[PDB]
Amino acid sequence: ANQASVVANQLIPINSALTLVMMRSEVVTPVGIPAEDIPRLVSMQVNRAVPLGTTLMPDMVKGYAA
Repeated sequence: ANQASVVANQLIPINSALTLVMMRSEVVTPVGIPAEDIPRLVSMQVNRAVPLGTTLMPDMVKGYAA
């Protein structure tokens, strides 16, 4: 409905630090990390490969807590 999540704009390899080109905002279901937090995600690492178009979930980001 109106809440957007962070979605991978490219494949993100396992253990890569997130950069802004990697993250778009889209209204997807199920809901993942709120698109509002994209600034705060830069430089944090993902703990698994995230294919293009996959919603980024809290458990995929090392050290994420919000």
